[PDB]
Amino acid sequence: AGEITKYVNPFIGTGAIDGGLSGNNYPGATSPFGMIQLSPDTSEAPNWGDASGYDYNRNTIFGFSHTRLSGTGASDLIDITLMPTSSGRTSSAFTHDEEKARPGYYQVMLKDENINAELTTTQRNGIHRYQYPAGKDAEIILDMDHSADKGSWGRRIINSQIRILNDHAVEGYRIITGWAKLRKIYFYMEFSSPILTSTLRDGGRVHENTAVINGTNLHGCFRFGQLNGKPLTCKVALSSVSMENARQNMEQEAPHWDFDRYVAAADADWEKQLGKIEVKGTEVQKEIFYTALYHTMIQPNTMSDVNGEYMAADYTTRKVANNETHYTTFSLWDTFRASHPLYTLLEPERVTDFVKSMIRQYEYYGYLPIWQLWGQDNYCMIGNHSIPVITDAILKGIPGIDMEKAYEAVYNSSVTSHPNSPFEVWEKYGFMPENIQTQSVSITLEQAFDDWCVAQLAAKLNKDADYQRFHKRSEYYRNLFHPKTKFFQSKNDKGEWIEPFDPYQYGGNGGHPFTEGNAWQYFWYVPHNIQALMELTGGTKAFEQKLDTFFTSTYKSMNHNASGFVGQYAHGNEPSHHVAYLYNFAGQPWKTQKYVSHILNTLYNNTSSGYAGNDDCGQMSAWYVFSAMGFYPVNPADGRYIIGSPLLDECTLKLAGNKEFRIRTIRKSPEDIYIQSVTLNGKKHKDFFITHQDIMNGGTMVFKMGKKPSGWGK
Amino acid sequence: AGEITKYVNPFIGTGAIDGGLSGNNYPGATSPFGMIQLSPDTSEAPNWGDASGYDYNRNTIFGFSHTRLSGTGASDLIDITLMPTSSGRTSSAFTHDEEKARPGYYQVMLKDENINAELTTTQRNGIHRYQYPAGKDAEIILDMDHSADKGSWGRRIINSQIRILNDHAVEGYRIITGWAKLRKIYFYMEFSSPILTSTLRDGGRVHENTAVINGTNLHGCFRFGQLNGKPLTCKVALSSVSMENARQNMEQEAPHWDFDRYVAAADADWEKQLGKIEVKGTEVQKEIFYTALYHTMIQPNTMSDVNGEYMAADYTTRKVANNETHYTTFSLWDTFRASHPLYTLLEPERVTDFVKSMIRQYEYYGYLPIWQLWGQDNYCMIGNHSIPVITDAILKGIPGIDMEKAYEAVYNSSVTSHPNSPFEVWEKYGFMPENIQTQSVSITLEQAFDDWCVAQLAAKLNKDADYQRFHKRSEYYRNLFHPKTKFFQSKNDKGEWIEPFDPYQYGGNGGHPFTEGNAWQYFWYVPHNIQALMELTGGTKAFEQKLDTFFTSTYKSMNHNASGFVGQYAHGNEPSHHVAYLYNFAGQPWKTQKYVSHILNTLYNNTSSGYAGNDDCGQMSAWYVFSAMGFYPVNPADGRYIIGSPLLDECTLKLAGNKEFRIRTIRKSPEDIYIQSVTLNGKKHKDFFITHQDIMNGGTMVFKMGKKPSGWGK
Ligand SMILES: OC[C@@H]1[C@@H](O)[C@H](O)[C@H](O)c2nccn21
Ligand SMILES: OC[C@@H]1[C@@H](O)[C@H](O)[C@H](O)c2nccn21
Ligand SMILES: [Ca+2]
Ligand SMILES: [Ca+2]
Repeated sequence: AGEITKYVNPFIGTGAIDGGLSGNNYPGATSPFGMIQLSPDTSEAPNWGDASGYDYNRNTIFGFSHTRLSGTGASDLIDITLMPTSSGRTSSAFTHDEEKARPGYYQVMLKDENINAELTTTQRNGIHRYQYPAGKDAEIILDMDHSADKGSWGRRIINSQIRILNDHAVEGYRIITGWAKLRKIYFYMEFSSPILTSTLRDGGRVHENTAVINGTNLHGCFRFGQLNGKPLTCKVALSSVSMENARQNMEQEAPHWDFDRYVAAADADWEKQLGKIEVKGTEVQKEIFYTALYHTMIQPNTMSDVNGEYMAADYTTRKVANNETHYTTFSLWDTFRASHPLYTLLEPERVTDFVKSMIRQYEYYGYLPIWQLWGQDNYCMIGNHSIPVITDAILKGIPGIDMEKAYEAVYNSSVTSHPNSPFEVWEKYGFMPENIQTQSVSITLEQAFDDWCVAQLAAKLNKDADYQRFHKRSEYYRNLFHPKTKFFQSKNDKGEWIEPFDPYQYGGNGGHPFTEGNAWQYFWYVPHNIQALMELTGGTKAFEQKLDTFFTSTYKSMNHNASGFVGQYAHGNEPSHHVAYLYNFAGQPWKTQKYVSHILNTLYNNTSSGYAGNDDCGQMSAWYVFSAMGFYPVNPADGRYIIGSPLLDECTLKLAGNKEFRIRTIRKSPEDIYIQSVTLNGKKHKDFFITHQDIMNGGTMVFKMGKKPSGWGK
Repeated sequence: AGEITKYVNPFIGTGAIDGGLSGNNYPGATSPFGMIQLSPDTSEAPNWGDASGYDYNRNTIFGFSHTRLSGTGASDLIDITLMPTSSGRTSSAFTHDEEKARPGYYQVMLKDENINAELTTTQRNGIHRYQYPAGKDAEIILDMDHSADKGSWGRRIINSQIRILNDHAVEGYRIITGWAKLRKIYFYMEFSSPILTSTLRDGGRVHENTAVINGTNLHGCFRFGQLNGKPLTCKVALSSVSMENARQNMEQEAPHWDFDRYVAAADADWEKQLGKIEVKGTEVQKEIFYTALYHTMIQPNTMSDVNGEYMAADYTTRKVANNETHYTTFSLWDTFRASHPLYTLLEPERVTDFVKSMIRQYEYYGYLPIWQLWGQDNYCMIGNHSIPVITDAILKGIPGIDMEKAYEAVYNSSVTSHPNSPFEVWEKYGFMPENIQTQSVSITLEQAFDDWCVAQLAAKLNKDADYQRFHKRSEYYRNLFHPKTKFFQSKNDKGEWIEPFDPYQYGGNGGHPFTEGNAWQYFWYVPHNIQALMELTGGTKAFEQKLDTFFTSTYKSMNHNASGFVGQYAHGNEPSHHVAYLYNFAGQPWKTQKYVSHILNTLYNNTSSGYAGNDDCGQMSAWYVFSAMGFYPVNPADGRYIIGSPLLDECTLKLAGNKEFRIRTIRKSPEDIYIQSVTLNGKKHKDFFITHQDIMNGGTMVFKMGKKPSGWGK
C-alpha cells in the first residue's frame, strides 16, 4: 500500500521562485478525473497569479472550497466554501510544517484556534474531518459568496440559497457568471453531529435559527456545541443540475461516515491510476514523474451526476447513457499537444467519453470546443483543437466512437465561421490577414494543422473532395512564409507584408499577429509537414542552424506567459513544447537528446516552484511524462512518437489485455544521455520514432545509452 | 360569431392623456392566460413609462416580440423579436388609421415599405402573416438583443443562439437577467416559404449564409426572394426549458399553416372566456366592461410546456402532472385585492393551478411568492400576499388543493424571516419599527391582514395554538394607531412616535413608512376588522366624517403612482381601491353608491388613456368588472362581496353545473344610481353584502334603483 502514491507531492507547482509564473497547481484532495477538488484557498478571491486558490508563499487559509482548475492562467470555480471555527472566525494562519498532502488526502493544522482539518474525496463528494480542542465549541462557516475575483469577467452571483433541511442536512446552490458565462452549482451537505443553533445571512441581513435564505451574498454558521473530543465529519456533494442529483450522488458514493475508509479508497484508486506506468529511477525522479502523472489525471472533470444528468452547452438539462460519463475542463490549446496523446495510451475508455463530450457541444452549440469550462465554451486562446484530439482517437481506433457523427462535428466546425475562425476569409486569402483577424500568424499556423487533421479524417472515410479541400488548407502556412527573412510573418488584405517586423517581439492575446510568443517561437509550428518547413528554410543544414540560433540567442526584448528559457525557447509556455525534438528531423538526434535532457533536469524540480510556467491542466506535466520515458507526440495526430532521450532507467506501460510496453535502458551512469542504439522487440530499430500501434501491441524497447554522441540516425 | 369579442378594444389603456401614468396595456395578440403576447414594440428599449412595449402616442414600430407584462410599472420580457422588410430595415412608421385589434388578433400596415403585418396566437405559439408588395423582396429580421431597458436591474444577455436548421426552420435561445434575476427563453420558428439566403451577426461580427451563431448581441436576416403576391406566414413557439419543448409546443398546438383558422380559434376561445359574464348596458359600457374583463384574463401566464416541463424557482427543470399547468406572473400586491377574487368566481379550475404554482415556489425556494415573474420572486412591493389568495381559495372550497401542504407553505412563509419580513422583530415589537424596517406602517397594516388570513386557515384545520398566535398578530395595527391624531403612524424601536408626521406626505418604495401613498390613504387598510377601525376612529359617525374629509380634501403636497384623485382618494393606485365601499360599514350606503358611481363613470373611459393609472396585471380592470356588477371584495379572503352600485342593467355569471347568477336592475334612467331595495332569490335582502356561496349556488339578485338616496341599510 502506497508503493507509488507516496511519490506524489501535491505541493509541486503550488508556488513560484521570485517572480515567474506559478504552476498554479493545488495541494488539496481530489479523485481521478473527478468533479470535486477539495482544497484550501490561501486567497479571499483567487486571480490569475493563484488561479487554483492556493499559493505556497502565503500563510493564511480563508476556507476549503470544492471546485477549481489545475494550472490555468485564469481563475474560475472556487464553489461552496467551508471553514471550521470555535468563535465565528473566517480565516486562520497555518505553516507548511504542520500540513500534509498525498493523492486523495490533505491535512493542515489551523493555528489561530488549534483546529485540525483533514480532506478526502470521491468522484462527486468532498469529505471533511475537523478536530476541535476539548473544551472549545465546534462551528462550521459556509460561505456561498467566496469565489474567484469578482472584478474579472463580469463575475457576479445571480442568485443562491442555503437551506437547512434538518439537524444534520443542508442544501443549496449558487448561480454565477465569470470566465464560464453561466454556471449553476447545486449542493447537498450532511454533518456527523446535530446542528444545535445556526445563523444565515445575506450581507447585513441576518436571520437567527432560520431554515432558509435566498440572495446574492449568503453565509451560514452552524453550531454543534462541545464535541470534545469527537471529530466533526462533513460530507458535501455537488451537481451542475439539481440538489436532488447532489443528494443522490452522496447516497451512491458516500453513504457511510468512516473517514479513514474514504481516505483509503481514494489512495487505492490513485494507486491503480498511477500504476499504469511503473518506473525505475532516482527517488527525486520518481517524485517528479508520479507528481506530473497525477497532474495529468486530475482533469478532465466529471460533470454528469450518478443518474447521468448534466447541464449541456445550450444550458438545458440532458442525460447521457448508463455506461457513459459527461466530462468538461478541456484546456485544448495546451492539452491537444501532449495530454490528449497521453490519454490515448493510458485512458482509452475515458477518451471515448471525452470525445463524446466534445461532440455534445457541437450538437447543442453548433461547433466543437475551443476551450471548455463547466460544460461551455469560453473561446480562450486559438485554433479549433478538439479536432486533433478527435482525429487522433479515431485514427488510433479508440473504440466506441461514432465516426460519421464525429466527422460531421469536425467538418461543420471547420466550415461554419465563428469567433477567431473567419473561414470565408481563410479560403479567399489562403491566410489570416492581420488587419482582418488579429493573432493572424499563430492562427494561420495552428488552423492549418487543424485542417491537416480534418484531411486525414476525410481520407479515412473515403471523402475525396473533402480531403483535397482540407489538404489545400493545411498548406496555407506557405502563404505566410517570407522568402527573404525565412520567418512566418503577417500580411494585410492586399497581400503585403506588414512592416516593420521584429521576430523577437512578443504578442499577447490580440493586437499582434502572434499569440503569447514571438515569431522565433512560432516558426516551428508546422508539425504536420516538417519536411516542407525544412525545405523552405533552405534544407536540413539551414534548418539545423536556425534551431541552433533559436536555442542560443539570449535577447530579452516581453510576455509573462513566456518563461523557462533556453535562448528563445520558452518551456514555460506551450508553443515551444515540440521544438527540441526537431533536431531528429534535421539529422542530428544527439542535439534533441542534449536539449531534452537539459529541459528535464533543469526546468523541472521537486519544489513548490517545480514547473517553468502554468501547468495548464497537466500539459507541462504531460511533457515530463512523455519526455522522461523517451519520446514525444510532435504531431499529436499522426500516431508517432518522436524519440528524445529516456531519463528513467525503466518504464512499463500497463495496457488492455494483459499487455505491457516495456522500456529499458543499458547505461553505466546518469551522464549517459546520448542514444547509441535502439532495439524494438529484439530487432534493431532504424527510425527516430515509435508508433502508437507498436506501443499498444505490447513489446519491449531497449535503449543503449552513452556519455558521448554517436552517429545514431545522423 | 363575435357577439362579445367585438366589444373588446385592446387600445384602451395603451396611452395616457398629458402626463399621468399609462395603463401600460398592449394592443397585440394573446390567448387566455397564455405564454405568448405577440405585439408591436413602439420603443427600442421599453421602460417604466411604456412597460408593455406599446405607447399609443408613438408612431414607429421597432419589431414584433413574443412576451410582455400587461399594465406593470416596470418592464421585463420583450423576447424574440421579428421585423419584416424588403431592404434590411429594422423600424417602420405607422398610423392608428391603418391598424386594428381584437381578442386574438392584431394588424398594422407598416408604412415605410408598405408591408402589412397580422398577428394571432395559441396558448404557446405566435403566428404572423406578412404581405409584401408585388415586385419587392420578402425579408424577416430576427432581433435577439431587443429587450427592456438594459440600464435597469443589471440587465444583460448572458448568452444566446440563432441556428438555422433547414430552409424553413430556425431555433435558438437567450439567457437574460433583469427584474426577474435569470430567465431562459428557448424558441423554435418555421417559415411558410424557404429561406434563400441569410445573414447572422453578433455586433460587428457578420457571417453570411452560416447555419449558427452564438453570442450576446445576435441578429438574423432571412431572405425569401420575390413572393409576389403570396403572404409569408411565420410560426414561433417558446419554452422556459428547451428548444425541443418549444418545437413540441408547435407540433401540438400549431401544426398547420391556415392563418385565418388560427385567428378564428383564438376568437372562439375568447368568446367562451368573455361569455362567462353576459352584460346589458350602453354600447360604451359594454366596450369598457369586456375590455376590462379581457385585461383580467391575459395573465397569469402559462409557463409549463405541453409536456408539463417548466423552470422552477431553484432554476431546475421540473414537470407538473398531465392534467396540471404551471403558471407565473403573479403581481400579488395588486391582484390579491380584486383579480384573484374574480378568478374564484370565473376560473376555479385555473385557480387550483395558480395555487399549486405558488406552492411550488415555497417547495423549491423556501417561501411563497411576493411578486412573481418568469417563475421566480423579485420581491416587488410588500406583504406576503399569496397568503390571502391561497386562504380565499381554500375557504371557498376551490377543489383539488392539498390543504395540509398549502398550510405548511402559508405557515412557514409567515414564520421564516426574509427580505421585508423580519418576523422576530414583528413578534417582539408588535409592529415594524421604521428605524429597523422601512415602509413600516404600510407593512404593519398589510402583514397584519396576511396574518388574519393565516388565522382563518388555522381555524379551518383546527390548529388552535396557531389561531391564537396569528390572530394576535392580525391585531398589531392597534400598536401603530395614534390616539391623539387618529392616524396610523410610524414608531421607532424605543416605542416612540416619529415626529414630525404629515398625513399628506407620500412615500416611495423605501425610506418612508408608507408605500406609494400617504397616511390618509393607508388609514383605511384594516380590511379584516373595519369594526375595530371605526371604534378607534371614535365610532361610526366619526368614521363617516373622516371618509368625508378623505374624499373632499384636495391638498396636493407627491408620488407618480398616485393619480385618479377624489380628494385624497387616488384610484390610480391600489391602496385606495376598497375605500369607497366603507361608507356601508359606517351606516351610509348611499355614499358608497355615490362615490363608486362617480369613479366608474369618471375615472374609466374607452380611449387609450382609459385607466387612471397602471392596470397592474388587470387589477384596475378587475375593479371595474366587480364594481360595474355592483359589489366588491373589500376583505378579499372572507368570501363576502360588499354591495356598491350596479352600473349595468343586467349581468349573468355562468357557473359550473348549468348554474347562473343573475343580477337584474329595476330603473327608469342612468341617473338611478342609489339602491332603494335589494332582493335575493325572491326574499328581501337585508345586508350590505352578498356571499360567495350565494353566487356559486346560482340564483337571482334584483336591485330597485332610484335617483335619490333612500334609507336602505341606513
Ligand atoms: O489558462 C487558460 C490559458 C492557457 O490555455 C494558455 O496556456 C495561456 O498560456 C494562458 N494564459 C493565461 C490563461 N491561459
Ligand atoms: O409593476 C409592479 C409594481 C406594482 O405591483 C404596483 O402597483 C406599483 O404601483 C408599482 N409601481 C411600479 C411598479 N409597480
Ligand atoms: Ca500557458
Ligand atoms: Ca400600481
